[PDB]
Amino acid sequence: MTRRVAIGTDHPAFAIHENLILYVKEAGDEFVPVYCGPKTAESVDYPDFASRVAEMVARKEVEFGVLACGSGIGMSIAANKVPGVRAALCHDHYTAAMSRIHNDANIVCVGERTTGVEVIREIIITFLQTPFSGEERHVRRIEKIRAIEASH
Amino acid sequence: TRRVAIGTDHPAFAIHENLILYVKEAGDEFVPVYCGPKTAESVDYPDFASRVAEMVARKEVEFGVLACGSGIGMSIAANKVPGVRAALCHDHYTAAMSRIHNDANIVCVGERTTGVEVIREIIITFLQTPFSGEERHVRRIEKIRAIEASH
Amino acid sequence: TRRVAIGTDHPAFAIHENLILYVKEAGDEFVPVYCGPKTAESVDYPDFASRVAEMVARKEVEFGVLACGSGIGMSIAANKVPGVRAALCHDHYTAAMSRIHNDANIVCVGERTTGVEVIREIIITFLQTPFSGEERHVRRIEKIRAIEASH
Amino acid sequence: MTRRVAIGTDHPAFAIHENLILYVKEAGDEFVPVYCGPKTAESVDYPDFASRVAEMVARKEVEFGVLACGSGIGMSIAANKVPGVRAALCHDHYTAAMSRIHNDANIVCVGERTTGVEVIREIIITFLQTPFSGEERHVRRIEKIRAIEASH
Ligand SMILES: O=C[C@H](O)[C@H](O)[C@H](O)COP(=O)(O)O
Ligand SMILES: O=C[C@H](O)[C@H](O)[C@H](O)COP(=O)(O)O
Ligand SMILES: O=C[C@H](O)[C@H](O)[C@H](O)COP(=O)(O)O
Ligand SMILES: O=C[C@H](O)[C@H](O)[C@H](O)COP(=O)(O)O
Repeated sequence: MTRRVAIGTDHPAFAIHENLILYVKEAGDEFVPVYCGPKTAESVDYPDFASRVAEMVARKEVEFGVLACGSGIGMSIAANKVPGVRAALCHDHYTAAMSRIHNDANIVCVGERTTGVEVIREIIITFLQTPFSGEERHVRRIEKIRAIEASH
Repeated sequence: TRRVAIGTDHPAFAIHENLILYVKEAGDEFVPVYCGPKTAESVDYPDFASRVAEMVARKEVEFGVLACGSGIGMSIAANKVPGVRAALCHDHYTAAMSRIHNDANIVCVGERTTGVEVIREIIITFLQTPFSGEERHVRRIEKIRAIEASH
Repeated sequence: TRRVAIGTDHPAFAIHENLILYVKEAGDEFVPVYCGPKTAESVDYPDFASRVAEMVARKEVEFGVLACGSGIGMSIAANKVPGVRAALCHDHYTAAMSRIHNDANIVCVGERTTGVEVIREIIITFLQTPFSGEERHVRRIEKIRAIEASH
Repeated sequence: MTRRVAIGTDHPAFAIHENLILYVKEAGDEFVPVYCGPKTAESVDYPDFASRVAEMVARKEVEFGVLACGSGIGMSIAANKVPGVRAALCHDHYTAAMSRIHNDANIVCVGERTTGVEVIREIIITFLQTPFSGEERHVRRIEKIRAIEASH
């Protein structure tokens, strides 16, 4: 009954990949990091790593994903291209919490060049720990997102 | 003419006139097309994200501006439309880089999270900042297209 | 009873009732003491920073909340009062750390920069989060006091 | 006719002290970084380094100061304790620009643990490049801060 969390980065965020692994563990003993990012700081293409994590989330191999690039923007765009994925670019505690409470987000995206590591830590912990509210209006809106996916 | 479709849900309705103004402030060539709600009544963000995103995807407008409480819902829903690159921005840097690196065509903002003067800065910066056209960025954007195609 | 003096200038007057509410939301023991403008007309932030800062310095209230356009003016002016440790916060993390590390007694926020729900989070976090009391932080806080004394 | 910019940090921000020096230079050839922070990653007390930079600014030895700690908060508080200093904790381009335009700030404070380095870069460049507006209401308000100092 533990919860798997796939982690991916591109090259700038490779610098903090050990941080990301640690922060997932810090969210609780029930969270198991699955690192899927690169092994060097050599230039790579973020969509490749977004895709790897997003597909795992979509196939339900893991419950959550954590993605980091320079700004988080690339990861959030690429990951959301996978049906079943709800990837939330978060920059603080509030966005991290609300992404779960309102959007039942399954992937958190952060920017290594934009957000300091202790805020990234807080984002990851908050994202993982905060439950989805389950409230009627949110469920309806999430279903509407799914409908958009279905239509394409 | 560079058309900019604008969508909100209910919390961001109170600033929909702001959004129209900020788009215009980016330059005379930027033409706001308001596609959001007509009243303050509660609505569902994906409906308005979808409207704007489809317009961008269809090439009916060049850009979209989406606002909800946090910006998160707008960014998720809009990105579900093939051809859309929706960037949730919270400052000048993210606004600029979404264009320079990601060639983003939709900017998403949170009315409950980001103060209006920063939202103003975000919108203006997003609209005014060109895509770099750099080899690596073009390659990565095409990879995003490939993800869409694979699904 | 833990009293919290509140001050704003004109851009933040629009949310002064929010600020009062957010203080109360932190807990029944938190009592807001509104010391800001009674109207929306232009005022000078240092006048209201001074009023609240002096109350904190005097030990008349435990805490202060100051809001201006960016929070910057409030943070500069309030810190000019000996005994005041005014922290410009823009998120939950800065709100918490201002208390844990700096034992801050005034929180400053920007109405034009930070969305109201984040301002809410900042105020609640600031008031609820205790000072760590750690040796190194105490020492550093004392060095701030010494800077005041040397002037 | 060049413009001297004193730079101080405590220990968490020492890792980016070379960054800070570079970012000041990037603001323009007219800006001269004057590094005054620690020489090592050894734990230090931020008020000591805030004071050194703030005193340089107050005595007019330099025009501007750049201060970095974990959150920027400690630097902001300590530097503002020196009369003649207007130290602005900035977290983005907007606060960086407005601290100059409105507050004629002479010290910019940033958090190494909160703000990513490319945003710190933008903050420093924006802070240094953006002039004070000189507008009547701002001058009056700045004078009122000076009055507060004088009264103590
Ligand atoms: O959104 C994309 C992310 O920010 C990437 O990390 C960034 O574009 C890479 O930039 P560069 O290192 O290739 O210049
Ligand atoms: O991402 C979604 C955006 O934050 C919505 O505006 C929010 O969920 C609306 O919340 P509520 O007004 O229905 O509570
Ligand atoms: O730091 C000062 C705060 O941001 C003030 O609210 C701001 O300067 C007021 O600007 P204006 O309304 O007088 O233009
Ligand atoms: O405001 C003060 C700044 O955030 C300091 O860098 C921080 O308190 C240092 O904390 P520690 O490394 O001593 O735990």
